[PDB]
Amino acid sequence: RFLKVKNWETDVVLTDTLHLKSTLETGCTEHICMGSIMLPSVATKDQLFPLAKEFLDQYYSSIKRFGSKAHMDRLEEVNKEIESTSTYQLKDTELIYGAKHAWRNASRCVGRIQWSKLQVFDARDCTTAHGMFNYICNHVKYATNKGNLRSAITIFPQRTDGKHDFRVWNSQLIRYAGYKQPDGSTLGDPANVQFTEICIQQGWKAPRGRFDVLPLLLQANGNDPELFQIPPELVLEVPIRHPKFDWFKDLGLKWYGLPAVSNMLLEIGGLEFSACPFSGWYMGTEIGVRDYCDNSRYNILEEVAKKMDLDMRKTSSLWKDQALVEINIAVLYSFQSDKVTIVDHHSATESFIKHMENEYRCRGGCPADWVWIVPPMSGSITPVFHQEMLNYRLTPSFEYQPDPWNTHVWK
Ligand code: HEM
Ligand SMILES: CNCc1cncc(-c2cc(C)cc(N)n2)c1
Ligand SMILES: C[C@H](O)[C@H](O)[C@H]1CNc2nc(N)[nH]c(=O)c2N1
Ligand SMILES: [Zn+2]
Repeated sequence: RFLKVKNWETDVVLTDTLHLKSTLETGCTEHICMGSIMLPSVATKDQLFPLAKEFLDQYYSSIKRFGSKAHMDRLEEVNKEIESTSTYQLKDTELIYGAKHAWRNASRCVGRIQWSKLQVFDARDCTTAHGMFNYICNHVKYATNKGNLRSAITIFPQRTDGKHDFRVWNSQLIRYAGYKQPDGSTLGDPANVQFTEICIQQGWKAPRGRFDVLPLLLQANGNDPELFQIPPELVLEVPIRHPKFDWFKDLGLKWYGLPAVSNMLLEIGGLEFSACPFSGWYMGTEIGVRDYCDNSRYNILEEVAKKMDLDMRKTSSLWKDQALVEINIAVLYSFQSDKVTIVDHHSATESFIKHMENEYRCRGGCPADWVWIVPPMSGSITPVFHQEMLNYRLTPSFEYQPDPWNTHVWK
């Protein structure tokens, strides 16, 4: 009931009691484990006060004023507003606390050592998609900070009825376009081929190339979404060159500096923020391994093996592995030489072990998804591979949510 997690590289053990505060369900049962299932499984007023109370209790606990006068009054105050409105509004302080802890609780995030350094942009006074575009542009410019990337989150108005939803239809604020081809293949990013087509459906004029930044599709107050182009001076990009292979430039690769997830749902005190784009900085492997070498993404192991002079006939020549490493030395070196913040998977996973230590000490645990924390290359030479991790669902949290075009009642 007060479980132990072991590290099998250092023999360090830590005791988790934080999982006791866990509320939501994981997908696993006593007889089945779903730890590798990617996305395992209107809100009313009865359900809403426990969530408000549970959240307010931990917020007031956090400012070292649990159960004080200000707490019990805000408790009463929010209850009265859940009577009056069948919902309620967060204080600016509560919104920042909730957002920061939604990140802190993100068990799939290897970057949470930074969780308390999050810039929260309150966009709950937004009303149109144009306002969203403007808030998002300010977010992009801020979080980029000329390459000295700064983590940030912009929080659009909370869901009310359900048919009035603020949504960023993009899965990330900055993604490259994906166009299928007349010969059945794909240019750009195959992940975004549907979304690239939805933008064309809503009128986007596509410069059908590779690294064509997509336009924002922003839905405000449940209205049909509208297209907006992020001013290209706001989209910082890193040309990928290798520090050894001067044929790397001829590959002609580049990636954007700002990883900014825009399709998830922020839950705070039972309130649901359907549009809450949030950004940090990249870990090299996200670009160099997944974005570039996933079979259904850019799929570049092909050419990088070629220009390196590698035996590609035999599977066991590990030509794939060898070209994969050069690609990630190149992503890293390109970002570093440009002063664009990036972290390598060794430094990032070392910090997460350190972060885990701090969480178990001053918090009693750290929910963690091994399947997602372990980097997608060189897993066992990073320390998180050898670290047992308990996964559980704390709130405030970031949740997945349906793609908007599957759910939206158009017009
Ligand atoms: C500051 C530097 C950060 C680093 C190095 C980092 C690193 C990562 C990485 C590598 C992933 C895996 C993404 C994937 O494999 O698709 C991830 C997931 C995630 N990150 Fe962090 N991140 C950072 C900032 C943030 C911030 C600012 C937030 C929220 C405020 C956040 C919340 C999340 C969430 C919710 C996920 C899992 C959702 C998903 O992508 O499926 N991260 N992070
Ligand atoms: C399913 N996850 C989507 C995704 C794709 N690319 C990048 C990220 C990401 C997001 C953030 C905040 C930081 C980071 N270092 N990376 C998330
Ligand atoms: C099947 C498996 O759950 C799925 O491929 C997961 C594995 N671990 C991952 N880990 C990260 N960081 N990102 C991912 O997209 C995935 N995909
Ligand atoms: Zn399990």
